[PDB]
Amino acid sequence: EMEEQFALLLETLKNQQMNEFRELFLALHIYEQGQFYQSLDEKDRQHLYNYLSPKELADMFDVIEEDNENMKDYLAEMRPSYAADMLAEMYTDNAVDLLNMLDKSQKAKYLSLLSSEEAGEIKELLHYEDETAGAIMTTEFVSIVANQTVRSAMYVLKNQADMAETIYYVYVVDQENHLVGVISLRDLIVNDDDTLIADILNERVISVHVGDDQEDVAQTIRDYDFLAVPVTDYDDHLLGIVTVDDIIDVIDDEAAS
Amino acid sequence: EMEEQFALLLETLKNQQMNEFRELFLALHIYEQGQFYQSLDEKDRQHLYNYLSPKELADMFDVIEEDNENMKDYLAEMRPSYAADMLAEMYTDNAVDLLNMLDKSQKAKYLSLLSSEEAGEIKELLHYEDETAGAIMTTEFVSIVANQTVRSAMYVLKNQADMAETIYYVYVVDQENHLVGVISLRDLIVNDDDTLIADILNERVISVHVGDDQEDVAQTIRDYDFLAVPVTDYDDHLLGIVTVDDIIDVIDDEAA
Ligand SMILES: [Mg+2]
Ligand SMILES: [Mg+2]
Ligand SMILES: [Mg+2]
Ligand SMILES: [Mg+2]
Ligand SMILES: [Mg+2]
Ligand SMILES: [Mg+2]
Ligand SMILES: [Mg+2]
Ligand SMILES: [Mg+2]
Ligand SMILES: [Mg+2]
Ligand SMILES: [Mg+2]
Repeated sequence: EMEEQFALLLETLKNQQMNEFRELFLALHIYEQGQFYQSLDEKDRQHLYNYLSPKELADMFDVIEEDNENMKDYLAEMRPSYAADMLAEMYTDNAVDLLNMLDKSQKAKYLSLLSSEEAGEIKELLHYEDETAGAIMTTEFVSIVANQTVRSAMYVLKNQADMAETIYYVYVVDQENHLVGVISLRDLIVNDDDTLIADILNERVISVHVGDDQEDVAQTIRDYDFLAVPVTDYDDHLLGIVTVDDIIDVIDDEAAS
Repeated sequence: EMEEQFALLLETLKNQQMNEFRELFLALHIYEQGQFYQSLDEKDRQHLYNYLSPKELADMFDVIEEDNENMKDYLAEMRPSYAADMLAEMYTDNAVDLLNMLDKSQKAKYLSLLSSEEAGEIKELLHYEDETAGAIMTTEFVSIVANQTVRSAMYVLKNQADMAETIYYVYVVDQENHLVGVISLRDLIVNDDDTLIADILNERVISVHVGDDQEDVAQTIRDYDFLAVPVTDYDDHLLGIVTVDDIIDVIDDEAA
């Protein structure tokens, strides 16, 4: 089981077998990657930073509990530049959370190490009040325009949607980024290449307001059985999405409360 | 906003304009369909049974919360054959849940009114002890074999879209139906149509056992952030899937 695999992994790590390590580590689901990593002593963590790129390390951090508390120093032991690149690769919702956990000093220092484009989304979402949709949503969603074909929509997905949180829902917006429709991937794939998105999209797209209370958001997810839900401002501008995996954590919090 | 839509609907009922009703009703998400239905009296409800086919009504009952002390009455007030056909169209996990909320007699009643095939999976999952994986899983999952092209896989996916519980995780089983791997529709979409499933499938497949406690299943879905999780027996035979939307109800239950 888990034990066996981790043991082999620890050995490739010590013997500094970079490629063997990478193959094994990267074969693990990001949650298992997190457990393995959270078991390592400070020495082995360092080696690990040498065999994984900031993007790869970010995939794992996305799921490590930011309240862990051993944060601060996980990031501290990292070369500031490396940490910053890693924060810039995590999903925005997770990045914002990490930052709000570090001491007020670290937060600005790491944030300072990022370019304008790298910190852009992180800076917007930091503004949202804790426990509101804006505070638990993320920016990596897929949006397209109506007067496009499925062939065209499907091209974005295949060659231009690697950064997206999820592609299982495709949101349709107009030029001003107004949310005007939605189409699930499962409805999309069964349509002809030439069909126009505008002809098969759903006009009754359900969304929440960026200032709504997480509990209300959770209720929407609970009622509609959605794996994600779009977030907008009063003007209906698509700002982000809240995913079911995070809502579960929210639900866990409300209960324990 | 929602109160208005419902008004235009209730109106098509008092007017008995089947076509107009169906176009407005079927435009709603099944949850809103459920609320509309649940706010009707005996007679508009009856009208609804006339304007909706069993599988259409099933699409809605799938999300109607059993334990609602009305199922007994909802099913009772509708034509036996109609109600039976509606059970056969609901997703298996939900059909089993509804049946177990009905009087031992009624359960037998509708059960007997179903063909061997219509009731197959229903009767299989009916024997699973309450609160175990088997008791909260469903059978409408998509499985494929490792030695085929992505194109072949996609072909199967499109055909299952309409019936499967979900097509976002595709399970790979062997000739004997042993769970050997898994691949997400997302990975399929970004791979070349020529690529062989066996070359891109994930070997480390996470699963749970039919007898596992729902709480443990809930924990697994919580940690791995899964939309669904496969269920097997001790011999690794893929028996079904437990989806995230249902695990949330489990979690609500486990809480207070
Ligand atoms: Mg977190
Ligand atoms: Mg947050
Ligand atoms: Mg639900
Ligand atoms: Mg959505
Ligand atoms: Mg998230
Ligand atoms: Mg139910
Ligand atoms: Mg229990
Ligand atoms: Mg059940
Ligand atoms: Mg989780
Ligand atoms: Mg279900």
